[PDB]
Amino acid sequence: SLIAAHSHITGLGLDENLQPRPTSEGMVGQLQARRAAGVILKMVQNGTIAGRAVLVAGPPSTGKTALAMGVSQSLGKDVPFTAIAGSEIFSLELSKTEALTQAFRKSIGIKIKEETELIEGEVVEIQIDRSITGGHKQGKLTIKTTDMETIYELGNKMIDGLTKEKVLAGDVISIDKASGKITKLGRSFARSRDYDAMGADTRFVQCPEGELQKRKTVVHTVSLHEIDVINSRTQGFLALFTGDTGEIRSEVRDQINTKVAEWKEEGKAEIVPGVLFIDEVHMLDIECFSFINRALEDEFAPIVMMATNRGVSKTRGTNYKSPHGLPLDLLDRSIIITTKSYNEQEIKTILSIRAQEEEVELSSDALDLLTKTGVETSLRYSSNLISVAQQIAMKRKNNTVEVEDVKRAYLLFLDSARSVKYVQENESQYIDDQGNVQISIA
Amino acid sequence: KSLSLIAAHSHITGLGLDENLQPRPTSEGMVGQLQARRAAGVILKMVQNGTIAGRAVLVAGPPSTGKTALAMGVSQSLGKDVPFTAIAGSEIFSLELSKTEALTQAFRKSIGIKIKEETELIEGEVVEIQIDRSITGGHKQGKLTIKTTDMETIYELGNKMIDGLTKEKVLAGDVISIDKASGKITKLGRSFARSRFVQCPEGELQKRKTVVHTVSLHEIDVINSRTQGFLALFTGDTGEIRSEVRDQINTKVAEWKEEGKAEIVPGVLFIDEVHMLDIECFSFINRALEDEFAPIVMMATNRGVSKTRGTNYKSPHGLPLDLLDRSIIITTKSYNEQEIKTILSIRAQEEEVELSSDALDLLTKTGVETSLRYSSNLISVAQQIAMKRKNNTVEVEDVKRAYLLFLDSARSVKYVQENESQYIDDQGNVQISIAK
Amino acid sequence: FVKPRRPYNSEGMTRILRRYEEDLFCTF
Amino acid sequence: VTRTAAHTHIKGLGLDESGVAKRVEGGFVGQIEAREACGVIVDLIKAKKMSGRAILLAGGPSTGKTALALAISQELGPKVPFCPLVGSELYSVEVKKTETLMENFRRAIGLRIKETKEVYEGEVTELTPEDAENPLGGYGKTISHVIVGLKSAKGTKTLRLDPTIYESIQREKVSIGDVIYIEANTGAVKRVGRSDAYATEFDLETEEYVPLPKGEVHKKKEIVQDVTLHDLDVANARPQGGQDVISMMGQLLKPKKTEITEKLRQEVNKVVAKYIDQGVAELIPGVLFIDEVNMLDIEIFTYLNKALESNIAPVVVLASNRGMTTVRGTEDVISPHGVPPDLIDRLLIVRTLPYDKDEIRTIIERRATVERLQVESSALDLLATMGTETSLRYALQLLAPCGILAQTSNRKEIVVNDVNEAKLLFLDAKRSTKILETSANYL
Amino acid sequence: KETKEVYEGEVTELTPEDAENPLGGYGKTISHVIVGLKSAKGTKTLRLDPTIYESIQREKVSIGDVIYIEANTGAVKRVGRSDAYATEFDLETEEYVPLPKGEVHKKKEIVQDVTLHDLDVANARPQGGQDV
Amino acid sequence: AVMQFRKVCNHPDLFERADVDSPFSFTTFGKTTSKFTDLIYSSRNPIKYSLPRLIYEDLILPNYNNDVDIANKLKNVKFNIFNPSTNYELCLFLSKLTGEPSLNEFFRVSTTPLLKRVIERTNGPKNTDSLSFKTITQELLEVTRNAPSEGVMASLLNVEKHAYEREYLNCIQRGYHPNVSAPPVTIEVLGSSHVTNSINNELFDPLISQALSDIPAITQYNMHVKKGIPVEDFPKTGLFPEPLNKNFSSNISMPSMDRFITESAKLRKLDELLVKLKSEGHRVLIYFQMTKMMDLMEEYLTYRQYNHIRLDGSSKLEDRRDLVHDWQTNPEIFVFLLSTRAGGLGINLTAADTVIFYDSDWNPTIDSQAMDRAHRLGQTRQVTVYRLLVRGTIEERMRDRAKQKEQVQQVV
Ligand SMILES: Nc1ncnc2c1ncn2[C@@H]1O[C@H](COP(=O)(O)OP(=O)(O)O)[C@@H](O)[C@H]1O
Ligand SMILES: Nc1ncnc2c1ncn2[C@@H]1O[C@H](COP(=O)(O)OP(=O)(O)O)[C@@H](O)[C@H]1O
Ligand SMILES: Nc1ncnc2c1ncn2[C@@H]1O[C@H](COP(=O)(O)OP(=O)(O)O)[C@@H](O)[C@H]1O
Repeated sequence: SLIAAHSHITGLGLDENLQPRPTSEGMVGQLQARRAAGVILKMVQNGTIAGRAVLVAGPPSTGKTALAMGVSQSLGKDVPFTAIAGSEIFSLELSKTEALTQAFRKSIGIKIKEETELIEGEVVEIQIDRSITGGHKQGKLTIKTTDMETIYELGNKMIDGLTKEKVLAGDVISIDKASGKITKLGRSFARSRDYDAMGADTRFVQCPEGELQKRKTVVHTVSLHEIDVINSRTQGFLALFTGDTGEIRSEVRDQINTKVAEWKEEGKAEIVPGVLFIDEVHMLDIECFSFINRALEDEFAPIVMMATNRGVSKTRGTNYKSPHGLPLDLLDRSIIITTKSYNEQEIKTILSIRAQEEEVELSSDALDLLTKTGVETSLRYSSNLISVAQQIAMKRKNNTVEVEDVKRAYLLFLDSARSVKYVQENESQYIDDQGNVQISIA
Repeated sequence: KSLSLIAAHSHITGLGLDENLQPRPTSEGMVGQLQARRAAGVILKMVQNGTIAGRAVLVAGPPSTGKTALAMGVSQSLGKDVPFTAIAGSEIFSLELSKTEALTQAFRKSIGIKIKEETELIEGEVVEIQIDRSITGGHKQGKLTIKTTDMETIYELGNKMIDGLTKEKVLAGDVISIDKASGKITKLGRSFARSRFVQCPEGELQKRKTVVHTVSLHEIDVINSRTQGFLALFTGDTGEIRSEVRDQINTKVAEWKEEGKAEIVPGVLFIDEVHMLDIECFSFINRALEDEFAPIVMMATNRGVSKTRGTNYKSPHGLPLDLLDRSIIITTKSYNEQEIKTILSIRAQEEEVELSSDALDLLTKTGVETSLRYSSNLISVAQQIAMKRKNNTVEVEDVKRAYLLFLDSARSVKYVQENESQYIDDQGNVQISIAK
Repeated sequence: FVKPRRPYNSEGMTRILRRYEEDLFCTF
Repeated sequence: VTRTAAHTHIKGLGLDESGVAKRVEGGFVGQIEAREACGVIVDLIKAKKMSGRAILLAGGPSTGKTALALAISQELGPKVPFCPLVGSELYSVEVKKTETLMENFRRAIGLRIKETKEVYEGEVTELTPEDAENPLGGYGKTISHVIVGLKSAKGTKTLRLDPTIYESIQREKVSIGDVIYIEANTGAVKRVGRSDAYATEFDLETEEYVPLPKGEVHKKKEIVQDVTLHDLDVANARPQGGQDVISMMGQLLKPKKTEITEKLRQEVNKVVAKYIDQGVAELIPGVLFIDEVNMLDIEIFTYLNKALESNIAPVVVLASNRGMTTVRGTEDVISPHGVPPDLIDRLLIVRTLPYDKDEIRTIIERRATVERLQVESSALDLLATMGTETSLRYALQLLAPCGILAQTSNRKEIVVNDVNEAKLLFLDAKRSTKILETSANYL
Repeated sequence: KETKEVYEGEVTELTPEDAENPLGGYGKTISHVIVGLKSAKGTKTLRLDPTIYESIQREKVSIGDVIYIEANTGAVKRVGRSDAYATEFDLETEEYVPLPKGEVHKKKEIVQDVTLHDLDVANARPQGGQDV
Repeated sequence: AVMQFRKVCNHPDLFERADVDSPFSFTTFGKTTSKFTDLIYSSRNPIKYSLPRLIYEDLILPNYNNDVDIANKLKNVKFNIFNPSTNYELCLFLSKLTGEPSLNEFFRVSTTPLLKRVIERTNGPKNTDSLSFKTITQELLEVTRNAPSEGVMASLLNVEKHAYEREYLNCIQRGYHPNVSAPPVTIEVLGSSHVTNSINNELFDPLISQALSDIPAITQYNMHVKKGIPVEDFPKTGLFPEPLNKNFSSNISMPSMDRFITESAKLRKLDELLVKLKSEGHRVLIYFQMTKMMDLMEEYLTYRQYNHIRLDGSSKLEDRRDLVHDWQTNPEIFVFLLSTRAGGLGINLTAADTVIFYDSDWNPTIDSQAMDRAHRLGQTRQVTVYRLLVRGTIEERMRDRAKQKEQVQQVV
């Protein structure tokens, strides 16, 4: 909705032969990583095999989550992409294996084909019969076109949809039979003796012609987790939004696996596999990794992409150090993509793309200074300096970020190394690990 | 009644003891451990006398040497209508109950209240059912002709009994039991008539029989607790029953005992693998054995000078010295070759496995050289090798095939130590590549 | 042939009519 | 065409009638002794006479332990209940791990029940309630009875209903002209749909139009059901199915895992034993498979030691890939396979051996056959040497990128250049580790 | 921002008018509902929908109560009796709201400031329903 | 053995029929071992908790020798801190706090069950001079009640409704039912009638069971008009939550006829050609060999609502004049169900060109006369003979045996 960190990336920037262009679709360089991600994208879109673990390993500020966002943008619509962090598994109402199972099954979509009927016409007569307490509702609806005229029978939900967005016998409505949705298209008869209660400024449409009832075939995609939550209890649809689905039993999951296989056999539904992206995968316990090692071997498993920036660090939950913070059982069944650091030219055009995304006009010397300070410091600091220098430039009433705006943004806002040097030069003023501080200046 | 075919301790039908509390060498599926079986018979007589409460009994020894077998023998020789709670050490670590509350529930599940009451039952075979109805059905007439093998009678039924007969539909020839007070009518089945099947009742129709109930103190604790009903005995969400309910139940039971309305039946709480409890649970056991309504607690452990859970020091049997002060310790010993051979013969004849003499000697040799439970598990897995080549009796080479197919502890440890690079060590280092 | 309509039973139930010119509310 | 995920090339153990494993049968390559031991275990399970027989699959990573357990499950068939599990799945935040282990123990014991159902079904012709004399007396329902007229094919009936049956009638919104299905066992009413004898095209609800049910209105039908003991335990613990107040409120509350008591399990066992004694039930013991058994702590291990001696316990299959690792939850004990020696004493360890170069090559060839990828002999030999150099799984999981790279060049076969480019694009654990050591910023 | 057409004021009359041809088997087949709302410096009678009478009799609107009518939803909502009818009973419960200011019918441009978390909370729990 | 392969070739449910998919009823109920019929709710759990009379009559019930009623009154009324007779200051303080116009409401709330308090609660008015005001989102929620569509604040609070209507969720099928359904465990106290009345009052509480159901409309009319009971004096009803679909309302699953079609490949191909044949505006004949195939195809055409009549040798000789005459006269007849030797001999079927062969591969002489019933003079369009069966099945042997007989009878 707003301008985010990866908002300049729309796709991977690959041709028909899966060869990465040097600068296309907002992704610059990283040709081995981008070609590998295109291979992952084509393998997901093929959808033949399942449960392949992909690891995107590299240093910080390199383009790992940028690569994942490019994969998700090249995935297109109606394919489930689940992007979670490492810390979201640890829940007080779900176990770690249950949270991982829900994250797995959120990435497998079921594309269900439905046969519906569309009824659009001008309302002639509405008869609504209700009980005295208003509980049992039934009635008849007389709706016509310029050619046909039919009297239908209403139920409780139909009458509930009728009394909402209320139709006053002369409004042209459209009824989706399978979805139960009423859209009042407008008013046609334009009655002279209107009640002076409502704001009768309805749009004037004509009475539709031809067939009153037209059959249609619609297609919608529902993930496996939504079917699990819906079939879990009698109020599962509200638990789909409140997240109050506490440890769904395995019987529901295997019965829904059998039902989805039966729907695939019947031709009613087809399975659309997607991508589960676990950002910062080193922040997972060994219990999570041991569950993932067996969850990848199931048939209903998505293509898991994991990203981590750690070197040989300690695996969580244990007392030993492992490469990328992952045990060798997970690393055996994972396919590792290595991302590499940037040179001056790639950093310069990355900053240029971030500047043109933020609608910030940089001069060439300001871009050179930003490239130099993104070489000396990290890339993300020089990227974050762009909007600050833009606001400084608009403070002095010119729509062009000059050199001195970048100098003022460098002076006002610190990087990591300058703050580290200022802390280490003034260690008495800060609270240390032992809790000792010198508040007094004399 | 409550059938399950073969278990690990299914051959044990109780302690094998004579009238003078002396153990036979082979009786009731129990061989060996004569001093341990005699001490367990003494503890069984302590339970059977029922005049002494809150005694801690510790069964300690090497693993796989007659510890849980002794408790199963005690429970089998105890007889029914006496409670025997058999819990584990790790069973008390609840998420909706505290450790002391779970221990209190396990303690009070082992003290029974014996109540005898008389009831009136009408059981017989229905001859003919005749209900006359009206248009509105408000007032109805009824005629129930019912019989036993000795009697025939006809009853006029009220409106409530006509409603209770149309509900749970009774036809001619059905055998039913009627309680006149509660109105419950149970269909026992149909009589023996070709034109499921239960024999027709004999003797009187209006019978006065005595039913005998044994209700544990935990059930009265749950029922008397006003927060949750009796369904918490099955759902298990009792949820920290307050101590005032416990005191009221204790005073009411002491009231019923003095007036002769009820009897106290103490039982055994068997805490298998008692070394898994923490020091808080141990001190609650220390102060829970000095109560009137406390069962005789049997604890089993195989740890020897181990670290006590929740502490930082080492204690004998994994238990602190104040708990060992309150306990009398039964020590179990290791087995020789003849006791192992007799145990293997009993386990083979329990699982309907026919053994040759040479196969039994080989099983005894690999039992005294590896483990008893390894040789016990080899019998059932070598019988399938015996029937896989269409042979009834298990020969020696079937046991040898099962020995080479299935590894014990020592061979697996040696194979792990010879190939330590192929497995994951403590540091998480493994080698998967077969080259280099 | 032609199937008949389902039997419509509205006994002791409040009636609401919406016609082209005017509405009703037949209460009790 | 289909979906294959690290498995489904294995259809069974691949044994003859003598229990001797062949070399390449059932999608299995090698592991003759392990497959024969698993076949003996399968025969032991099919004997249906044992309880608590526990085995352990020991071996390194990527050697075929989970493959052997899945082959056992495929050889036993779908009628035998199989409960695959992971050692970290026992740690729940709703109930203790003891209760989760006992629930998975009861989930692996199933039974075939021949259940008879008393059924009233037909088309609703009349629906006339009878009002009471005093509806506002405080106690007693508003109506006294409800007359229901049911018509089926070749027969008709009228029923005077209890009000509690009418609650389940009304809750599924039964009107005149609806085909219904009253189950007399539980009082449950299923509204089948609108009857097709009247008009069809005049509805606005996408209802189902159902013809008249054949036979009499009142029926007795025998239905064969397949339930487990854990299903009966959670049915009795959370009672839904009746028409009483507690059954209706049981369906609306949030379902939570509770500690099922020993008394309820003993009562369920008594009723199931009675059902077996009448002959309408047959007990089918099954397999509980706990993969990654090293991740259980000492509490679940001790309760497993207790629960293996139960008389109703299923056959347990365990798997681990640790040599001499300290048991979780403890500090000092070094034990083989992460399993304490008291549990090891009750186990039957089955060793799984690693593979040679030729076994790896034919595993790659069979997995390329199952994945429907064509490989030439030089690329297959390169993939075999590559698999022996790094790992079996890294050569297994590089087949699909090789097929993708072959498809992008408009070719069907996989050549040496495709394997070289997949090697260059994607890295294994060892090469990525070598990248990790030779870096300044932490990678 | 929102635009609301609002009728409000003290009820002066409440006459549910019958139809010219009432249908048999019922009683008081209402053709329209005529209400009379008085406010400060102005009064106006209204010709409402017949279905608003069930909301009036469900919300217990009497003669002399101050009600709140919004246009497109119906949805009568009394706020209380007027202050001119406060001295006819010695003891009573309901508060006596003053006679509302301005015209009876007005368009007020309201501005609502809500955070996104307020929308997530209001959409997570459902609307006020009729289930246990 | 051959006919078993023939009857698994056409439809797999000729051996066993698919029945109801319902939970196992863990229930000892009233079953019959055989002008109206009385059915009463007689469902009981097989698990019985037998309790002695002494506990129920000495700890739950009040008698002269215990103090159940005395201590209950002493705890709930005499020492209640919401009692206005002894704690009027706290009642006035809470009445100022909550704005409740009755100072006895705090005593009434604290002494009622939570479900009962949920049910009996009515939206009473509160005074303005109170500290319990309205926070902003409660206001919005209570504003967006019967607000129509195309409003900003109504659609901002109807996210779940838009997701329900957008995802087509009311026509989805239920995929899970519980394995076992059981009533609550029956507690019995033998020889006591008070416990039966208390158990029946707890299990079948009239206020609670009335609130989870609704009064019938004619009964509501009777008490409102013919008895004069006002609407606010009615018992509260209809508080059961509305299910997702009509499929989710019950746990009993009927045999789906889509699953009936999709398990037979021949019926699947027949349906997928019959849809476009009906869209073409045509008339078709299908020939069979077994009467069970005729019956299953009749049950299929009842779902398809195709105008069809059946001709067979089991039918009498009279009405064979009438279905042929109606077939030749009216054109709305669509499907003609024939047997092989019932309709293949001399029957005037000049209004047919599309004949379909379901499993008729018996003999070439008898098969070749079957479209000869339709392949006659007076035909006005192209005649297409459809023949369908499954590959790699016994019909392969039957069909090339028929082809061998064809070559023999054409050479000779
Ligand atoms: N090739 C690229 N194309 C576009 N943006 C990039 C690229 N590489 C890095 N970036 C920018 O640098 C940052 C990369 O950091 P991040 O996305 O966290 O991945 P990683 O953690 O692998 O470094 C992102 O904010 C992204 O905007
Ligand atoms: N005296 C005995 N008679 C028969 N079987 C025995 C005896 N002692 C031990 N066993 C067998 O040894 C196995 C181990 O039981 P036990 O040693 O009592 O428990 P634990 O192994 O927990 O100490 C049991 O399966 C039992 O069958
Ligand atoms: N003997 C074999 N024959 C064929 N495929 C095998 C064999 N052993 C292992 N595999 C394959 O190698 C992979 C090993 O994974 P898995 O068995 O799950 O791990 P582990 O070996 O640690 O149990 C499986 O996907 C399996 O398909």
